This record gives sequence, C-alpha cells and structure tokens, in this order.
Amino acid sequence: DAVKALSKAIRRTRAGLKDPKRPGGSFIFAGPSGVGKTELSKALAEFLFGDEDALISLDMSEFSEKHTVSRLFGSPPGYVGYEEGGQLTEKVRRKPFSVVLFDAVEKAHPDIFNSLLQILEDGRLTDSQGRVVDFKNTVIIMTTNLGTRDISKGFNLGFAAQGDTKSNYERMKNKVSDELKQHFRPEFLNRVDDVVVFPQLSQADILKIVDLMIDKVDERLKDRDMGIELSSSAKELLSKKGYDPVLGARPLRRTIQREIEDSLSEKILFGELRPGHIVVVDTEGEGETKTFTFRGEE
Amino acid sequence: SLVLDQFGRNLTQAARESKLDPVIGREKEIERVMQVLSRRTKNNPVLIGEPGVGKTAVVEGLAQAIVKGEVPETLKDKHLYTLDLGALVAGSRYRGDFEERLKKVLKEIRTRGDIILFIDALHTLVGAGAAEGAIDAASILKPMLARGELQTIGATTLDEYRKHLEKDAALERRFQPIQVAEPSLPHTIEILKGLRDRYEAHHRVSITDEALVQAATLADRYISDRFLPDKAIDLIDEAGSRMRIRRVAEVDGELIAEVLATATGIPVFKLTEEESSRLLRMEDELHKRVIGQVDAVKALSKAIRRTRAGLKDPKRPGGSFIFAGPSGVGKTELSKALAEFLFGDEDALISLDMSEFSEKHTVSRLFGSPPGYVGYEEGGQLTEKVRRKPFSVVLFDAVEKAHPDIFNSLLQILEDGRLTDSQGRVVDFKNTVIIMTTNLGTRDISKGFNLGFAAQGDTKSNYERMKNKVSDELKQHFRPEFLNRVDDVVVFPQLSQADILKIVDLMIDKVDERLKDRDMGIELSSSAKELLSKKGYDPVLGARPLRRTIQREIEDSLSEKILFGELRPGHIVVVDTEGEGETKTFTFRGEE
Amino acid sequence: SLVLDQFGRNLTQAARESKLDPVIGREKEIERVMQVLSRRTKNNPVLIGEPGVGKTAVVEGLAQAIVKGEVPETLKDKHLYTLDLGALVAGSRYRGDFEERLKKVLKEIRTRGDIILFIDALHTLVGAGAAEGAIDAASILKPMLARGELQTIGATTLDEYRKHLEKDAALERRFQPIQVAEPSLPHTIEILKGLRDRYEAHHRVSITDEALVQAATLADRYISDRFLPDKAIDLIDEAGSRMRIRRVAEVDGELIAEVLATATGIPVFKLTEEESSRLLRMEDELHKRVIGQVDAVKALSKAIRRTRAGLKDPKRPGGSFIFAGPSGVGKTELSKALAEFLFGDEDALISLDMSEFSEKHTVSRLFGSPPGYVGYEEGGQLTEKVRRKPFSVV
Ligand SMILES: Nc1ncnc2c1ncn2[C@@H]1O[C@H](COP(=O)(O)OP(=O)(O)OP(=O)(O)O)[C@@H](O)[C@H]1O
Ligand SMILES: Nc1ncnc2c1ncn2[C@@H]1O[C@H](COP(=O)(O)OP(=O)(O)OP(=O)(O)O)[C@@H](O)[C@H]1O
Ligand SMILES: Nc1ncnc2c1ncn2[C@@H]1O[C@H](COP(=O)(O)OP(=O)(O)OP(=O)(O)O)[C@@H](O)[C@H]1O
Ligand SMILES: Nc1ncnc2c1ncn2[C@@H]1O[C@H](COP(=O)(O)OP(=O)(O)OP(=O)(O)O)[C@@H](O)[C@H]1O
Ligand SMILES: Nc1ncnc2c1ncn2[C@@H]1O[C@H](COP(=O)(O)OP(=O)(O)O)[C@@H](O)[C@H]1O
Ligand SMILES: [Mg+2]
Ligand SMILES: [Mg+2]
Ligand SMILES: [Mg+2]
Ligand SMILES: [Mg+2]
Repeated sequence: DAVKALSKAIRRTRAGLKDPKRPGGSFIFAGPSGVGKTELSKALAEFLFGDEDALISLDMSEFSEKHTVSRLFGSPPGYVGYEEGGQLTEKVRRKPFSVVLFDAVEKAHPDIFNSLLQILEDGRLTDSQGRVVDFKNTVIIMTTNLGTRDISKGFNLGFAAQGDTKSNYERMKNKVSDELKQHFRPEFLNRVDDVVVFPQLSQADILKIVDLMIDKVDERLKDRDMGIELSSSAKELLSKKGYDPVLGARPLRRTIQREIEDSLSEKILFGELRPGHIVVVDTEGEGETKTFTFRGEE
Repeated sequence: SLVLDQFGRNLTQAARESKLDPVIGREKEIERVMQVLSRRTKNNPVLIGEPGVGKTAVVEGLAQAIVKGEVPETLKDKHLYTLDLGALVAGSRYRGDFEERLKKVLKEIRTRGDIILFIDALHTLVGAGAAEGAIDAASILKPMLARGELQTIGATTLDEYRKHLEKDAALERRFQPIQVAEPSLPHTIEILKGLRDRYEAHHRVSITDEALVQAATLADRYISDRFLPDKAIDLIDEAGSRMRIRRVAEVDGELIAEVLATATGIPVFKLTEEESSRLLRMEDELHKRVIGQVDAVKALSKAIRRTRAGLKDPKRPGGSFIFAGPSGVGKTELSKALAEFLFGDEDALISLDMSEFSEKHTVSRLFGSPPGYVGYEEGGQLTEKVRRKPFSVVLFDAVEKAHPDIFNSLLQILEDGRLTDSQGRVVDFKNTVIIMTTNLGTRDISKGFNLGFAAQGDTKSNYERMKNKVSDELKQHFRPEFLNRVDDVVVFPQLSQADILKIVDLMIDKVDERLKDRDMGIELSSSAKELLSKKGYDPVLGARPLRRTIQREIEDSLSEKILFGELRPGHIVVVDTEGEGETKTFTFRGEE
Repeated sequence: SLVLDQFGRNLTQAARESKLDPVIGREKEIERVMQVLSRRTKNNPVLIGEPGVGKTAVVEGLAQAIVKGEVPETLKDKHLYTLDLGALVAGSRYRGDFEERLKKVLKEIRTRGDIILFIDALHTLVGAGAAEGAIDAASILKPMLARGELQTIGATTLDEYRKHLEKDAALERRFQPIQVAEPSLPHTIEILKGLRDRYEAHHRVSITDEALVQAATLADRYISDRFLPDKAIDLIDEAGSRMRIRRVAEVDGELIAEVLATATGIPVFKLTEEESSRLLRMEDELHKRVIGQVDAVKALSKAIRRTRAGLKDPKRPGGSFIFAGPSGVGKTELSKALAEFLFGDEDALISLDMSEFSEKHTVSRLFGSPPGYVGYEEGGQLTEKVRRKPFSVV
C-alpha cells in the first residue's frame, strides 16, 4: 500500500498534474517497529537520485526543547550564529527537488509542528534573514511510532473471536488512527496528504528478507575474496528461528548475526577459511534440534 | 601583457607546458561553463561546492581543453589568466593606487580582448580595497559585469557564497552559479587511475589497481570530515611517501590499510598471528580480572572478534549491550577490563554518569546549545569526545537514573550509528562499543519470593525468576523500539562462595601493590584467605562487603603498626589464623 | 638569511648551539611528521594535542635530528625557521604594508628552497591580516599550500583548533592533523631522566633516582587540571629552586613530597614521630570536644590513620560515614570537632543543609545549569568549593 501511494504521488507529479501551491507529497508513516518505514524512504531516495545518501533526514529526538527551532530557522538578528542560516532551509534551498524525512516526529516539541503548517499548505518557509524558501518541489515524509505499546500487547480485553490477517490489521489501523487523532492537532492531520499504516510482516515475507540479508553478508565477504551459499533448508530454518510477529525483521537480523556471522568469525580467525574460498551452509538434524553446518570449498 | 602577468598567472601557458594535473570526468561541468561563457549578457559563471571537490580542477581542465583545442569557435584561442588579488594591494600605499592598477589591468583586458579572468577567492573580491580610497574593488566592476563585456570565473564554497556574496544583491544577479558535486566512488577510482601515472614519478614506486580501489573505499568509509576526491589522493600520497622513506618498491592494499589505521587509530590493518591473542584467549584475558561472569564476557568477546575478523555491519556500531543485574556483581568492572584489554589503560573509557541527567534539559550536555544561545560556541561534550577518538568504548553508568526523555537521543546512535551536533556537524558512532549498565528489578532480591505459596525452587529457579523480572522491568521502563535496537541484554547472576574465594586473591594483590610503594608486602596464608572469604559472603550485596571486611580486618591493623614503627620498609607481613570455634585471630608477623 | 631573520628565528642554528632541551621517546611523532613532509601536494602537518603534552618539543627534536645527519633524503640540510606573525603585523600602519612583507618573505622562501616554516598557534593565522580592505595571511598562503610549494609545520591545541581553524574549512583541508598523545608514566620517567642532567646544572644540585619516580607518581596522582609531562618537570624544578634558595647538594623524594603538599594542601609528606604520636592519640584529642560516643570517634580515627599510613584506596574518598541518631547527641559537634582537629578550626568544614534541597530539581545547585541556560558560567557550588580545597571535610 505504501509503495503504491508513493508511486502514485511521483507519477502524478511527473505528469504535470500536482498542485503548484503545495509540496509534491505529504505522508505520515505509522505502525510497529522494524516494518520498513525508514527503508522505504531510502529506497525512494535511491530510486530518484541513484544513491540513498541523497536523503535529507532529520532526527526529531534532538528537538525536544522549544528553543531548538532556531536550529532549522536560524538565530534571531544580533545573536550568535546569524552568519549561518537554518540548517534545513539552506539544504532545501540548494536542492529544491529533494526528499525531506522527519524520523520519530512525535518525540519533538509541539512548537515544531508550528512550522510544518507553513510547509504543508503554503509550501514556503521564512527564515530569520527574512528570505523565503519554497518547498513546492519536495516530498515530505514523517515517520511516527505512536501507540506501539498496544501492538506489543496484541488483542483487546474480552472474548475476541478467532481472527485472520485481515481483522488484526484493521484493529491495528483503527488503534493507530485513534492514537494519531488524540496526539496531534486536527489542523496538522487535516493538511497531510496521506496517512499510511504499515501492516505486520508475515512468515512468507521473512524468507525474502533472509535472502536479502544473506546477499548483504555475501557482499561483505566478497571484500576478502570470499562467498557464502545457503541451501533452501538453511533459509527455512533461519526464517523459522528469526520470526517475531511484533518486533519486525530486526530479530531476524540478530538471529543471522548470532548463528551465521559469529561462527564464520571464529572459522576465519582459526585459519580454516582462507581467502579464495566459498562457504556452504546446510542443515543437519531433525525437529527443533536442527543445527547449521559450515563447509569450505574452492 | 606585462601588467597582466606581473599581477597574475597565465594558466594557458602552464597548460601548454604540461605543468597541470589531468582532469577526468568533468565534461558536463566544463561544458556548462563554456555554455555560460558564451552568453550575450551576464556571461560570467561562478563555481560553488564543498571544499576539496575540485572546483579549481574544472578551470584547470578548461585551460587544458583550450590549449588542446576542443572548445567551441567562440573561445578558440583565448588566454586564461588567474588574477592574483593581494598583489594589487601589496603596494597601494598612497591614495588612488590600487584603483589605477586595477583600471590599467582592465584596460589591458579590453584592448587585448582575448583574455578570460579567473578569480579564485571570489568572496575576497568584496572589500579588497575598502580603505580611505573607498572603492571596494567591486563597486567599479559592477557595470562591466552587468553589460557583459568582461568575462570572469569565480570559485567559492557554499558557506562563503552565502555569507559574503549573498549579502550584496547587486553582485548576486551579476553571476551565474554552477554546482560542483562530490564525485562518486567509481569516478574517484577513475581520477586515481588518471593521477597514478603522475604520482609514480615523484615517489619512484609502483601502485596496483587493488591499492587504488582499497584507498578509495577506505577513504570513503573511515574519514568523515573531508570530501571524497581529496582523501583518496592524500592516502595514496602518504603511502607512496612511506614506501619511499622505507628505502621493487610497490604499494598495495595492506600499506594503504596500515596508513589509514595509523592516521585514525581504527584497527583496519591486516591480521597477523595476533589473531590467536583474541581467539580462545580474549575470554581468558577478561577472566584474569572479572571472575565468574561467563555470559557477558562471551558476548563481548564474540562482538570484538566479529568486528575484527572482517564481516561487520558498516552502518551500525560494533556492539550495543545492556548489563543488568544485582549490585556489586561486576557490571562496571567488566567495562573497565574491556577498555584495558583494548587500549592498555582503563582511563581510555568514555564514561557518562547518567545520575546527573535526571532533568530533560540536561540533554543539551550531549548536543550543545542551539544557535543563538549562550554556550553555542563550543559543541557537545560527548560528540567532541567521540569525534576526537572514533574507536573507543562508551559507557552509560546507572542508565535508569536519567530522565526517560533522554534515550530518545540514543535511537539514532544505536540503529544508524550517528549523532548530529547542534552546529549541524554529523559525528559517527559506527566504530564504538556502547554499554549501558542498569540495576532495574533488583530491589526485592533481599528477601526473595513475590507473595503467597510458591514451588520448591532452587538456585536455577531463583536465577530464572530474577531474569524474567528484570526483563519485565526493562520492558515497562524502556520504549519497545529502544529495546529493539539493542544487540544484547545480559543479566548478571549473583556471586557464589567460590567466586568470593577467588576475588579475595585479587583484593589482596591490590593491597600488596599499595604496600609496594613504601617497600613492603603481605602474605595471607591459605587459612587466612578462607576465613576472610567466610566473613563477608552476604549474597545480596556482591563483592563490596568483602572489601569492607578487608578494610576493617587487615589494613586497619597494619596501619597501626605502620604508625607505631613495629614494621619498617624492608619487611613483609605474614598473616595467619588462630583458634577453631571462631578462628578470628589474624596474627601478623613481620619478617624480612 | 637576512630577509628571514628580521621576522622569525632559526631553529636549526639554535639546535646546533645546544640551546634546545633534549627530546626523548617521540620517535613515532617525528617519523610521521617526516613522512607527511615528504609528500607531493599537501606536505603541511599540524600537531594537535593537549596544552602541555610537548607539541613544540616534537618540532625541536625534529630540528635536532635534521642537524644530526639522521634524517631521510629530501630533508637533509634543511633549515627550520619559526615565523613570528607578531612582527609581520607590527609596523603595518598604511594600506598594503602587511601584504608587502608576506610577498617579500615568500619570494625569499621560493628563491632559497631549503627552508621550512614553523608556526606556533596556527589558529591565529586565520583573520590575522586585517578588517576592511585587506585580505588575511590565510588567503595569501592558500594557493601555495594546496599546490605544495611551501612546506609548513603548525601546532595548536584541540580546543583552539576546533574553535578557530574550523570556521575556515578551505584553510583546514590544506593541513594534515597529527595527534600528540599524553605520555604514560614510564615515558614520563624516561623524560625526567633525560632532563635531569640539564636541570641539575642550572640549580647546581643533584637529583636522586628515587626523586624522579616520586615526582612523576605524585604529579600524576594529586594534580588534576594540568597534564603529565609538564607537572613532573614543575615539581622537580621547583624543588631544586627551593633547596638552592635554602642553601654538596642532593634533592630527594621528601623535598618533592613537601613541595607538592605545600602547593596543593594534601598532606603527602613523611610522618614524623610527633605526627605519629598525635595520630595515635587522635581519640583523646577528639574527646576534649565530644563526651561519650566512643564508636564514632574510633571509626573516624581509624579512617584518618588508614589515610595517613598509605593504605587508602587511590580511587575512592578517604571515608564515608552515616551518623544516625537522636536529637542533640553530638552528630554535628563531632563533625565540627574533626574539622577543627584537622585543619585549624570548625570554619573549614564544607556544610550543606539538605533542608534546602526539598525539590528534586534543585540538583543544579551541585552541578550548574546545562549549556544554553541562565547561570551556565557560574558552575557548580559544591564542585567549585571542592576544587578549591581538594582536602576537606564535606
Ligand atoms: N520490508 C522490509 N524489507 C526489507 N528489509 C526490511 C523490511 N522491513 C524492515 N527491514 C529491515 O529492518 C531493519 C530496520 O528496518 P527499518 O529501519 O526500515 O524500520 P522502521 O520501520 O523504520 O523502524 P523503527 O520504528 O525502529 O524506526 C533493516 O535491516 C531493514 O533492512
Ligand atoms: N576531476 C579531477 N580530476 C583529477 N584530479 C582532480 C579532480 N578534481 C579534483 N582533483 C584533485 O583534487 C585535489 C584538490 O582539488 P582542488 O584543488 O581543485 O579543489 P578545490 O575545489 O579548488 O578546493 P579548495 O576549496 O581547497 O580551493 C587536487 O590534487 C586536484 O588535482
Ligand atoms: N566478578 C568480579 N571480579 C572481580 N572483582 C569484582 C567482581 N564483581 C565485583 N568486583 C569488585 O567489586 C567492586 C565494585 O564492583 P563494580 O563496580 O563492578 O559493581 P557494579 O556491578 O557496577 O555495581 P553497581 O550496581 O553498584 O554499579 C570492585 O572493587 C570490583 O573489583
Ligand atoms: N557528646 C557531646 N559532647 C559535648 N557536647 C555535646 C555532645 N552532644 C551534644 N552536645 C551539645 O549539643 C549542642 C549541639 O548538638 P548537635 O548539633 O551536635 O546535635 P545533633 O546530634 O547533631 O542533633 P540534631 O542535628 O538532630 O539537632 C551543643 O551545645 C553541644 O555542645
Ligand atoms: N619527549 C620529550 N623529552 C623531553 N622533554 C620533553 C618531551 N616532551 C616535552 N618535554 C618538555 O615538556 C615541556 C612541554 O612544553 P611545551 O612544548 O611548551 O608544551 P606544548 O607542546 O603544549 O606547547 C617542555 O619544556 C619540554 O622540555
Ligand atoms: Mg526507522
Ligand atoms: Mg581552489
Ligand atoms: Mg557500576
Ligand atoms: Mg545536627
């Protein structure tokens, strides 16, 4: 859903139909942690500009005090730091076509939202210099992790029926939307183009993430003339071990670094796996007592 | 052209003499410069970009192309002169001298016609002669730039352009800005390939392709305050200089890694037979100081040998650990031991006492003051400490005693491995090891059990009961995402009698080291050690009470003797025990 | 060179006259400085370190090495000149005077190729030129530094390197920073042994072997705001000066301990028989003010005796006590009596009334305000008191 919404916004902007008074897109991502809210922003930045480092990312946890708005506006006249403008405004001014990202926007001071209302409707912002900076060609994304304690709990009080993947997502979406409505001002939520709630990851989704993570590990290994290959049973075991229906794909990464990366490290240190070799990982055993086996070939 | 070259340099002649380094991959920027130079009005561009990206290299390549004749017919043979500001001012002592010098130069430009001016520090043009003469060296240049009969090229960084040129709206519209971007990795590799031949002769060496690739990648990854085309170049230059000073004379990846490791201190050099010093031996080295905590030592050793043996996540710190458990079990001792193992001295640890962060605003001690507020001139303390020493061990002591709205600032450090200074600078934490020590879910262990009837239970059961309670306390205290971005959570079991009997040896060795300054020593016969371990077991307070015993049972008595003159330098004290029922005698005898 | 001699000082000639103190144990720093200097494009090293770790000593050792015949090629017979930057700006009354000096000296450097410039306090290079219509020396020196026709060695402390040299990134990128680390204890011992011969001659005294170890250890342990290679030298030199003012001459560790005790106030000097007897009768001395309460007086006496006997843990306070009791039994009187016995009276006690600390947000009275808040420069109230008097009773 989020990919479709983002692609629709990009296509609409590129076809000469987007509103010339507002930014190209305004999205609020919400849901559990480790689902891929930040990964989508990096993927979009890499698609648009060819490199994920072209993303203007702000960590809003550093804006927990009301007097830190000058960090993105600039100091008032006559004060220290007037020679340097707002950190965000200069970056946007140099690159009018860019992607702006606000991580954990709910952890910042409410006064921060005071600024965003100018961007989301008027599409321009004014710094202490008196200059006006336009945001009409940017894509604004706010990632939010609100109400996440309830997802960890799961279900509600009572005799809830045996539900499917549809019901759980609907309940989570309702709870997250209610939390967003309660926490934020009505004006801010009214001006945002899209509010996308990321559903949980399924067991089938985990296998492809295992493939990607093992590809990353192989990329790391290629720097020393080395490679890794996994059988289907190994990937199945990894998906079984690393599945967590609450915390997302991070437990899978921890499992991969604990079961595969560590043993590879001792084997490399011991001199078993010299450069110019390939590591083959397979499974041995049955039931819950299955164990990975590592072998070296040329 | 005497007035020209006596106040400038002929870049075209230098290019004809092949005294300029080759320029690679700047075809688009040079083409845009030539495009702008051909405009009817306002035909003078200015190159803006971060320092070190090669803004002057674009003009160098333009001069080389003009010499080689691949330029449009509108340029063809036009001499490119770099203006030497300051040489104009070097003699303008009397009134109206800098002005006449500049007017003579400009009239020469008009008469000869085929000259392109290059002003390196264009922001220094404003107020070059703002003296009693009161001309500013730019108030008179404005009409020519406006009409377009004078063609110049400028090259200033973004900050200087914003601070100086952007103030004057008049000069703002006379120039056309051109962005010069930082080259990517393959572009830097091509640049290194081109400059390799030139760099061979100076150092009389040979450089491999693998050396170039390694230099580019390592410069991109491990150096943070410099920009890409320069870091690879100066790494190659320093490696060549090292190889030359050492004297086939060839450089490769290992030499580049050694140079980079020496420069920054990050251990990126090759693995010699010291890999045995960490394989199967790091745990023993740690256990020589920390007794009876196998899980945490194993986790730390795994993390260190993972980050040393190649594969490791290049976007996240080396490891992140939460040490939980009872009081006085060795949580801080393990961090100190790890710091000593890694750096040779426990003073290299970067420790933060979180008990001083009980208030929300104290977070400014990590970041620094925001712009326009007092104290903004100096940055955050933690950020500066990490920036000076990229590879270090950071400890957050008594983590639970700080305000909950503090660790929100740790979210980007743990997952993304960076922290943004209040001045806008980014400091990377990707080479550090983060340890957080806590004491949550422990206050009730003094009595045991929760309430009501309970099962039989044993030592394993009590440990399992404590672990779940600590995990629940952590979950209800920390946000789920913060615990999600944590590599390991390690719970420390309480110490046992054998652990105390082993710890008394370490404490007695410390007392012996204290006495060695004034040329004495101590013995502590085995029965005395066993009795000392017997007094002060107390499996609720860890190894601290035992220390108190050693304080009040040994080093008091010795002190009295030292004050009385009973025992002097050149003697040692032998301690033994007497009696059976209470066996509490601790007889001291002084012998040479 | 006459042109250079007007503004600057020749380090090589001074080293040839044995007017520079010997430099010990800085092989790695000198090696890396020579490594950077023999480069092609940016051979301009800058030494960054703490104020006192011996940055200038590294350069003086480099001068002694280059005039010894013990340096690699492309550096033999080079001449190190320390540039002033004070005489250059002096006598720059009219426009185009300061720049004229730099152009002249730079042309002299170009003509005489075997010259290396050395600039103390490189941070003042930026902006050193002038206000109004005059470009600074940094702008003049930028073209030559980047291309590599002017070797230059700079030296700044970390704070001033970060606070001044980092507002001009274009100038900063033309220097390769080298970090000079504070020496360890054995390295400090070696440095003291090396400088013992030079420091004996000025005072015409003798320094025993144990005195160096005592000075190094005591300076490393009991002085906080200074850095190691300087404080031990300060101790040795001041002891020598003291005893020559007192007057074969021999300086032993006891003089060092007495000098440090006088300087800081912490009693580290040797125990006399009178002092030992007083410490043994401390209980009777304290009972002249407090009647009864034997256990507390005994505990305090035991703590003080551990401190004076040299068995105190060097990482923790001398003693920590909780006096719990009813009203009007002598809890505060005992503290006042201990303070009077220790220093000179009950007025030296650092007393804090916890009745004022009722609100949990009053902790700032111990620390101070965080950066960007009112009262930030005042500092802590307890921390300042303890820093002024390291040996006190809180
Ligand atoms: N859909 C996905 N596809 C691939 N990788 C994923 C996906 N979701 C999560 N990951 C992986 O999870 C890790 C972190 O995910 P990410 O940062 O995108 O999560 P998030 O939603 O931003 O979480 P948080 O709430 O903690 O900010 C990365 O290793 C990333 O590759
Ligand atoms: N395209 C390129 N091809 C070859 N070498 C290059 C290129 N770009 C930069 N360099 C090299 O990078 C180094 C520094 O570049 P340069 O001096 O042009 O930077 P600059 O942008 O003018 O920076 P500064 O702000 O210091 O003036 C030089 O050694 C130069 O040869
Ligand atoms: N396993 C151990 N091995 C050696 N010494 C130990 C051990 N555990 C505790 N100690 C000793 O106990 C004293 C204090 O222990 P430490 O500072 O490590 O405690 P901690 O676990 O961090 O406790 P707290 O929760 O009070 O911070 C030190 O003298 C230390 O040497
Ligand atoms: N043991 C004692 N010897 C001499 N005078 C004593 C003794 N105990 C109390 N006093 C007298 O008590 C008065 C003050 O008592 P002090 O301040 O020591 O009380 P305290 O025990 O600290 O009680 P509180 O703080 O609860 O009021 C003085 O006049 C002091 O002489
Ligand atoms: N390696 C060394 N060997 C001998 N003496 C040294 C060494 N390093 C420093 N010193 C001494 O320590 C003192 C440090 O002074 P100085 O160099 O001015 O400090 P800074 O480097 O901070 O300017 C000098 O007087 C010098 O004699
Ligand atoms: Mg995220
Ligand atoms: Mg340049
Ligand atoms: Mg601790
Ligand atoms: Mg009282």
